[PDB]
Amino acid sequence: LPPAYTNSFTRGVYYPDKVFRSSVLHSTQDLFLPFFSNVTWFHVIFDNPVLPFNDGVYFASIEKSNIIRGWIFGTTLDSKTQSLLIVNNATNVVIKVCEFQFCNDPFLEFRVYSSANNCTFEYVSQPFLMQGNFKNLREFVFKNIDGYFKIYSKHTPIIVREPEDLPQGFSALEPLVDLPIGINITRFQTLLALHRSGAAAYYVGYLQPRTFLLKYNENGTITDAVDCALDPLSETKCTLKSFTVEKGIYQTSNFRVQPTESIVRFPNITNLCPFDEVFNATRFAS
Amino acid sequence: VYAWNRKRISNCVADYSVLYNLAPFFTFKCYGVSPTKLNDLCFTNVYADSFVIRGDEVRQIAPGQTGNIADYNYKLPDDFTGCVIAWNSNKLDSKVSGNYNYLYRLFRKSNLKPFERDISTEIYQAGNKPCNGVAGFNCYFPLRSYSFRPTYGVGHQPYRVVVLSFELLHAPATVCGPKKSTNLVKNKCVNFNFNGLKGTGVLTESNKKFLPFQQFGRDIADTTDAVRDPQTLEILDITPCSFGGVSVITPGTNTSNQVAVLYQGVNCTEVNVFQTR
Amino acid sequence: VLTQPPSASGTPGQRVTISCSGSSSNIGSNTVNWYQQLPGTAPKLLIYSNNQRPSGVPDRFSGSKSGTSASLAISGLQSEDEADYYCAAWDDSLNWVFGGGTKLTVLGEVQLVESGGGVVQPGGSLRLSCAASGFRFDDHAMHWVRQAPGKGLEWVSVISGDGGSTYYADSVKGRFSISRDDSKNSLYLQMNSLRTEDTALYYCAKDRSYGPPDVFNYEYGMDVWGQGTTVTVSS
Amino acid sequence: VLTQPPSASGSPGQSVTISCTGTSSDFGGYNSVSWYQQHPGKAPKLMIYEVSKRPSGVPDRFSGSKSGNTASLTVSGLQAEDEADYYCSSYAGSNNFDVFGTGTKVTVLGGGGGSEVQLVESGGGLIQPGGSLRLSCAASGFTVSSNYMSWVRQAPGKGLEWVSVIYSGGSTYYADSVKGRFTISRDNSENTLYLQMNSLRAEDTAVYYCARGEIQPYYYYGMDVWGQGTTVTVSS
Repeated sequence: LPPAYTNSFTRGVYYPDKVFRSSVLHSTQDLFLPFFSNVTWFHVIFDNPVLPFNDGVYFASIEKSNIIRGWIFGTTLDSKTQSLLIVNNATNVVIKVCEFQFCNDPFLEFRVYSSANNCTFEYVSQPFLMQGNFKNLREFVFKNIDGYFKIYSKHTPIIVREPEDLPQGFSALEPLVDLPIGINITRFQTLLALHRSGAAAYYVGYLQPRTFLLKYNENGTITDAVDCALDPLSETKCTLKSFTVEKGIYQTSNFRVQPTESIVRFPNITNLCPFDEVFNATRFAS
Repeated sequence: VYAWNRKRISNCVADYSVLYNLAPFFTFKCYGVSPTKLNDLCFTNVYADSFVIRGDEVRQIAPGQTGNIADYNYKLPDDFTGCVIAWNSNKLDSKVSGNYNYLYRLFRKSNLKPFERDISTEIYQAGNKPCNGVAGFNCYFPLRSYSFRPTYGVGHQPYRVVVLSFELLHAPATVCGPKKSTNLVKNKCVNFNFNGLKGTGVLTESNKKFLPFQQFGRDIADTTDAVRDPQTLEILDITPCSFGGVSVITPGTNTSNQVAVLYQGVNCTEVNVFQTR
Repeated sequence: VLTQPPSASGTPGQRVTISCSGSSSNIGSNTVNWYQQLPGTAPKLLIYSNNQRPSGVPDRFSGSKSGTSASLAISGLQSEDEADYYCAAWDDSLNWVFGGGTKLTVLGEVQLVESGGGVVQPGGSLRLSCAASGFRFDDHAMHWVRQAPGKGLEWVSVISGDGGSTYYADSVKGRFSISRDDSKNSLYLQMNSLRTEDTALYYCAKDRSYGPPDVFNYEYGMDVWGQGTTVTVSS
Repeated sequence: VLTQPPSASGSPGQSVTISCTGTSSDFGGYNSVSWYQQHPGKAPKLMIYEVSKRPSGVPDRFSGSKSGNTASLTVSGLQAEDEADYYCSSYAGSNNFDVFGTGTKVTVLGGGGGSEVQLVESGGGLIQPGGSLRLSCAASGFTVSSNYMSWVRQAPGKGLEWVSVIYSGGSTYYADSVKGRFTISRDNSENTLYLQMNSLRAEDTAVYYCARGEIQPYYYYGMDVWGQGTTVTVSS
């Protein structure tokens, strides 16, 4: 398939920590989704590529009832190393870090894998994680740190029946699972409930280390967020703790043109050694 | 002893003090650490390995030792940081009907790798002959059952021995131990250690609407103001302790010696008496 | 080494608390044993494994193992509780360290008798015998806990019910030989290199375990004592 | 230390019924009391291993029931001409040697294994006191590196006693008589298995016997084959 790309609007600003804040402006520095970026448009109308997990991705789902369910996060998807097969079965969620490689193909009955090896975690989460012209958007921010595989989630019942695209509006995500299992994850594999016996399309972004200024409501929730490296206006709104910049000129951070080439010129080569004459003779020594 | 469980247990509050009153154990030796300090050390996962041996074989379960069972059914290297908890089970595992259910694998080729389970049933082949399955003069059953009887004495009775192997790999620890708590004191400057957050202050009742996932809470400029109760949901308020500047009013050491003491930041109820701004 | 109050006090009606401090090498890895001995008569077991009590010991006694020290509690003491209290624990260095004694004074069926004492010539000595009457000697262990006149008690040697490995103290090692026989209930202990510092009673202590008290660190105790002979070499 | 009758000659073959008392227990765990017929000259031969199910041999010696606290081996009606010594094995506790008994003279009258696998020794003629002499029992039949073998010696007048026990691959337990001065070293895994004297203390003068099977934890092993011994004859 020729995967298309869409313009990712302001969406995917999760809570970095659990701290109550009311009517303040906190400038956080962590892995977030850059605003006005490019996100692939993989349509699930068959598709199951391998996605690189560098430092965190932004997964979305506009499924109807049970189209997009499950996650096949892993490093090599082999029997040597471990993997992750968090799926969404009937009103339950099974979370295991066992090293189940594969059976024939990531499709689904537990037809995703067929093997038996040693496991490390069997945290079966009982509470599941998942109107004619009323679809449902489900976004998931996957972020991995040295000792926690944090997963964010949020369910928003979108109303507009426009062509499939990211809607307009700020929507944070609430943490639900904090699995402390430590395992290197570098590959992302997706799967859908086939059930053979334009449907949906998932969006997968990429997180980048950037600075974001968060505005907290009086209740304790975030109303909106503004990036710091997106335009000459965002830097002014980040260098000053205020989203309403007055009329005037403000001095932002300094710029520095980094060099490109590097030359190392030394004095001319002269005053050779007589080693050429030493190693060339007839009678050398005794 | 030839097929022992390997239950990988984690994500629990392992209170080792409760094990001292569950069953009348007869052995509670721990090689790694002390049980008093064991309740304050986190671990990743504990490997529970249980088996049944005689009374004279309990001494063979040691971090490095030879014997008919120490190197043929279960071996422990010189790094076991768990315990050798065991107890006699001659109350329900001994009846007069023929105890041909257990075994100890009398026959073997060499010492097995420590912490290994070999579930095999092939006929023992003592070399110099291809034994495709026969029982005479060259190849016999490598398994032999015990002779546990109720009308016997201690030393040859079924003793259930269970070891708890500990390990700390490159993974965050799950099981730590039991944690206690104290009674809550309101409207009094005291110390608090709510989930690592240490400090002092007056724990009062607030009317803040915290989020269902938020636990801690700060202020405009880097100061904790209110946190969530680790117990049932309760919204409290953490205000600092009683502090203020002391100023002494003196009319001069030329007419009298009477002075006045002024405490700043107090409503005369937290230290004639007068209350000013 | 075990730290214990030499001579405490107390008043009737209320309760007292006898403590025994020890390092993590003996108490931290094993269980403390409390023994009660009336002045004049043979000692007897009071509290074993710090959790259970014998059938003869009533509910008037209790013990705890909070931390690396043991604590005794006697709710509602009386004149009958005026006896000596000794603390005992098996150290991980193959030894049995005993206490000193607590003078808790307040001013308001198988016989295990042994013999074989008597004054002898210094340097040498004789054998120490013991006997019983139908107590399943094969399924029980025996201890040698001697007591000097007026002084405390200390452990000498140990024999297991199986009759294999045996352990001695730090001072009686080498010059002592303990063994049993296939005959009726008996116990023979040979003494050598007499240094005249052996004026004690040499109680033929009866135990309940089978193996040596080194593998069984939660069941080891001591059953009813026995009337011992008074051996006084006196050089 | 066991209890066995010094001699037994009255009523030959009618009420002999020798046994071995001195147990005072239930024979520990597995009740396996063996009986060895120590005959002067050649090596002894196994007679019975359990209380019943006698092996392939003479059928007039059976019914070895454990009466009370001793195994009463019924020997009546066997024959009326025998000159040997019967020894019983018991006390199967963990790491307990000297399982044999004293010399029991069961001569009913008084006056009146070879080619199975192999039988070889070292022939220690005129052994110098000390040094290091090696004795081997190379067996071209049964494997000399997989089965559980042992070493038992006997001296003129005194009975047998366990001297050495060696398991499959990872046990080199020694008896209490040597207490450490004896070091067992296995030879090549496909040639033979020899022993080592290691500076004897004048008590190793007794003749040796390299048995292919254990004594107290004796297993069927198809057949019990022994080997003739050699005289040490120390000159200390």
